[PDB]
Amino acid sequence: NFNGLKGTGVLTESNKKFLPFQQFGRDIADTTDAVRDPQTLEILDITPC
Amino acid sequence: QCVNLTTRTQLPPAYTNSFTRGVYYPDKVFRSSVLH
Ligand SMILES: *[C@@H]1O[C@H](CO)[C@@H](O[C@@H]2O[C@H](CO)[C@@H](O)[C@H](O)[C@H]2NC(C)=O)[C@H](O)[C@H]1NC(C)=O
Ligand SMILES: *[C@@H]1O[C@H](CO)[C@@H](O)[C@H](O)[C@H]1NC(C)=O
Repeated sequence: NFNGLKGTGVLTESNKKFLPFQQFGRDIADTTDAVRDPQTLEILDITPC
Repeated sequence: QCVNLTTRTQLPPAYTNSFTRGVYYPDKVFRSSVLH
């Protein structure tokens, strides 16, 4: 869960450069597939297990 | 202290062709190598 965004997956460190105003990233299917961590400001990939 | 100026010059303003500017990020979300 990040900021209320519940889901099951494998987290990984990412090279997707979210700009300062962004918090989540999404795929062509309109689902969140990356999210910056609200405590330490890095971007995490989300992949289904 | 708020004194207006008589020196106003009236002339109809020019038009200019704004080519492809004024796009902005439409929502607070990341997307990449995609058409949306
Ligand atoms: C400054 O000038 C403007 C006009 O450019 C004045 O506005 C006018 O005010 C009178 C009443 O005093 C109105 O009858 C007019 O219709 C107003 N004209 C416009 C174009 O707004 C304004 O009162 C002036 N103020 C000072 C402090 O000189
Ligand atoms: C959490 O808060 C404490 C004190 O307010 C601070 O020292 C700490 O760095 C914070 N955590 C992070 C990840 O910054």
